[PDB]
Amino acid sequence: MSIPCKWLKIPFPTGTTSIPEETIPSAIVLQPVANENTVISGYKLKDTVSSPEKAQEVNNKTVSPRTPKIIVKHDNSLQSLTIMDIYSQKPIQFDESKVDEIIHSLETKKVNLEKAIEDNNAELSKIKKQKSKLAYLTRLYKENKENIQDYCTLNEYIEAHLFNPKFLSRHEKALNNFKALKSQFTGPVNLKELEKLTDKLTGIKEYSYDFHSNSLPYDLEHDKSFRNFYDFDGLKESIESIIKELEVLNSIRQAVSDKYPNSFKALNETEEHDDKLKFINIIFNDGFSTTYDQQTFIKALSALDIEKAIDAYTNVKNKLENTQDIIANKEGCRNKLISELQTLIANKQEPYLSANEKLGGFYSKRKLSASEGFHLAYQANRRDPIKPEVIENIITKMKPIDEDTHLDIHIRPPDCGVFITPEDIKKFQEAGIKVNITIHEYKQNYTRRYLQQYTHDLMRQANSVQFFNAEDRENAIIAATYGDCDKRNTTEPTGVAKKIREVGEDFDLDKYPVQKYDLKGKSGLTVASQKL
Ligand SMILES: [Cl-]
Repeated sequence: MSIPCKWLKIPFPTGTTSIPEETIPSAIVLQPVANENTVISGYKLKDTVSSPEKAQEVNNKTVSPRTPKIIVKHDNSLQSLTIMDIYSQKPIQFDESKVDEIIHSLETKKVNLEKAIEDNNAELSKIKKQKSKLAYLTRLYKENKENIQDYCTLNEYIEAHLFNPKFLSRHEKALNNFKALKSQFTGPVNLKELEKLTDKLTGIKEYSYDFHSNSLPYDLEHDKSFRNFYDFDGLKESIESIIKELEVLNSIRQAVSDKYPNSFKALNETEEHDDKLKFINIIFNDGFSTTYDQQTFIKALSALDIEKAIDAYTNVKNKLENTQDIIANKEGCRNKLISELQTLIANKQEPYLSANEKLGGFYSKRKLSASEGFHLAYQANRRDPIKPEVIENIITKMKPIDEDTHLDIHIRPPDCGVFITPEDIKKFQEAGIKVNITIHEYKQNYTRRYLQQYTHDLMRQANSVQFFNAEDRENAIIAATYGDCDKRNTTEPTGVAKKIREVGEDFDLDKYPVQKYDLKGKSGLTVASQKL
């Protein structure tokens, strides 16, 4: 059999139908995301006893910045909206009551700050130097009178006092946005409006509220006057407290490595997370039950190279050994600080995940590339929890499976009827089916090389690959041999010469990495007539 691209002609989470009708919402959003559009989708409760926890879990697993997810109740009023911003890249879920909580905290933030404004107005104006005001207001903040810390960050405290106009604008952008979001929960769910606002919450079009720390974002690059007033010492402290946690966990790993030399090998050759955890708990109970805190023990054994983590966090703390260099941006000091912090916040794997609790989520704004936006939606589709049932149905309608059942899958991203993933292919292979990928286009995606990476993902997992065009095949083979879809990023001399000719040897081109594999040995040319 075969899966056609264009020549074409279930299922849903229990209690629901899809939005749009009869789709896999995570699959059908990929063409528009591939063209850089934010697209909402999700599931609908057909009844009123209907429990949303099944759909909500599919929404959590498949949301990305370009693919916000909604649950709609039976009356077609908005039940919950899930988003993911581009800084922390975490599912964020709103029902109407959690939106109210956010509006309320933004309100008590404003009154509790106005209160401290007056309070300090007398003594504050006795201080002439801005810096002395700062050192003073910073002392007050730490003294935490009337629990002001409950309602504002130190940066918010400082700004509201010393740059009150700027602070009031910043504050209003956040509150207006969440007022706007409240509206969307009354009446019928408005799809295109939910989309344009999501862009205003995720950071694609704007970022006015840091979900991670639930506070107002301060931009180390573009908040230029505030740069000298930014809490560099706090940040530097949290990084040092993170580094301390990382040393505890790493010394737990030493203890385990000592008492159970084989188990680090064993634990790290175990595929699934749920199986890794079972083994971690067995090691804990065998010889550390009375020694360590169990939840800390688990974090330590779950972490992926704490050495590398300790290193990356130390690297940022080192940039904080000189505040004035950062204020000055001493040869990229600040560019590098911002870049490395953004990388750390966006790491959702422990130890980073738990360490980043100590840190704010936002440091400077950034544009989401088409490539990254696509890849986050693509990964969400690879995670989709209903995708397994879909593939099962196809496999059922193929049984019996001889020891020579074949499946030919036609690929022309992103415009085919079904969106195939490497997991899909693997499931077929587990069912006894060999999978051939027929590639309709490759070189033509040179302006959107994330679709070329997607194609390598499938060609790598497939049993075999056919091309209609020799230039497609040889360029793909070259990318699978040198490790990047853009020859200008490779060691290949004509590639380097092309870089130098077009952007200069040193320019920092966008990367399209491809894990190297033997494309040549598993592919060939065919002719369309053989498919017809
Ligand atoms: Cl190409």
